[PDB]
Amino acid sequence: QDPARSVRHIAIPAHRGLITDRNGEPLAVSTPVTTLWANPKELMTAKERWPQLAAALGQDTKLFADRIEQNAEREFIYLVRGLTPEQGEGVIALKVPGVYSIEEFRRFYPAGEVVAHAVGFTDVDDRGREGIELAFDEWLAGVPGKRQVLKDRRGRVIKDVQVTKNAKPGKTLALSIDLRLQYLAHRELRNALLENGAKAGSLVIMDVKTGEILAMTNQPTYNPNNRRNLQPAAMRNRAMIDVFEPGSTVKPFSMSAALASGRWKPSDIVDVYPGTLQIGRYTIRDVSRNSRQLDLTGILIKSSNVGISKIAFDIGAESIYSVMQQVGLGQDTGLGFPGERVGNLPNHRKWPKAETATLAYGYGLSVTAIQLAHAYAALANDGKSVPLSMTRVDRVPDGVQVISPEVASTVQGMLQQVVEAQGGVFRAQVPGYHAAGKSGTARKVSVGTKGYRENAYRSLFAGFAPATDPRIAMVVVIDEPSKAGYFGGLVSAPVFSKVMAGALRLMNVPPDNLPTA
Ligand SMILES: CCN1CCN(C(=O)N[C@@H](C(=O)N[C@H](C=O)[C@@H]2N[C@@H](C(=O)O)C(C)(C)S2)c2ccccc2)C(=O)C1=O
Repeated sequence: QDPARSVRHIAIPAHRGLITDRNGEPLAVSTPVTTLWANPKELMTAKERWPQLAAALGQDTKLFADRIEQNAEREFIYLVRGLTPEQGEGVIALKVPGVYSIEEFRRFYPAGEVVAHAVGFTDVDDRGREGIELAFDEWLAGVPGKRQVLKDRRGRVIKDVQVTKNAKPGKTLALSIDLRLQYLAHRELRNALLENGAKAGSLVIMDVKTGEILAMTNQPTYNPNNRRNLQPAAMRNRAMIDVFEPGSTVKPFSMSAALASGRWKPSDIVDVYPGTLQIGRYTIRDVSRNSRQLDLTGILIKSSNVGISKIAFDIGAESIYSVMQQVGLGQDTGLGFPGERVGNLPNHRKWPKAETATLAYGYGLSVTAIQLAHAYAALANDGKSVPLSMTRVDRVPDGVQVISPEVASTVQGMLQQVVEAQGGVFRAQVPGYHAAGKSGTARKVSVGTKGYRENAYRSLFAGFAPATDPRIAMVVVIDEPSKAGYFGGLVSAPVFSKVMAGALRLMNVPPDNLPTA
């Protein structure tokens, strides 16, 4: 019986889709590689050639021979996967009986570490396993072909009969990322980390009008063309996977809920004296504690937790929750990246006072940098939230009006004062332009359950520009800066400034800090 001849089929590997940036610059490119395999049965008839073959494969001669001897019953084994076709011709030129070639693909990432987290990485079988390569793996993968052959009883192909199914190439994908901005962000976030002795950071830039992520960088990063180091922490796309309490950066949302309530206008006053406010066993405290009456703008400039808490008590937590929820804090982004973290927005039927206050000033909720950026985008886009995209958006979908345009425009103006006013976040200023935003500084949560860390902080800045017709929103998060100056306004705001200055000019956005006509 057995099988004198035997009809078998083999997979024809499909070319993986090119990934570009939004201008067509290549970011992931399928590279023809040569994979060498062998038929041990056929090898058994040319043992005299093995030691030269082992040498060519950088293998110990005995270990190589042991490997073939032990796999002698098999008909297929890899010798080496993915060599350059030039390396592959070297071994093919030995002309060893039983040694054969297949054309595979392997990705090359021309921008390397600069866009590694966003673009991602493929596994040994050319499948996506992080970032866009994973999120769009079915678009990018195409469909393998099917080639029909005849094989003898000891595994040797006797002829190519025909292609029963043609391989179908995967399709091109243009990201929303602009590599010019991505490089600028990458460089300035790296510099800031190093300058501050920080442990990690993220920086997201978004188009407020289109929902597009124009830049997304994290430190530490890695070189996805280096398939050896296997360093899982440097591979974390922190902007999408590492949640944090946003702190004072959510106060503009609390204020939006205050203005929409009917009960508050920007010139109304809150008494924040003496810088603390006792709520049962918890004490709300401000960092700076030499104020009494502050107007709502001043509450933001001084970043008074006490002031925002008194407003929260007056309007109720439900209104604040609703704004936060509607702008996307702790909510699914829709981006469909496996392993993206949603974080958490807490909810109550009856909010207690402490939960009410801490929510209003940014504790007891966990967000991602992408969420935070999208929320600022909505605010900047006169209160309209356009769906987030990591792919280039040619036709913009309808956004959802999540904050009224009048309230969002009032809040814009207040954030411009936060940047421009005396005692504000002057380091976030963008020469030539009107910029707007909000600093934060949060103690990190302690890892052994419990409470909060004494000496360890996260520094934040979130903002947009130009104030008079916003185009770009940005979030800068730096984890555990190490110098005496650790506040968001010191550490993160100058990154915002430098990156907004370049980004606006790369986008040919006209300077708006002009005379009055
Ligand atoms: C829920 C308990 N729990 C947890 C942690 N926690 C907290 O980490 N507090 C920080 C805070 O108050 N941050 C505010 C908004 O971020 C203000 N804005 C900063 C900014 O603008 O950079 C600021 C000007 C430095 S103070 C803080 C404290 C100390 C130093 C710096 C910042 C609380 O307060 C708090 O009760």
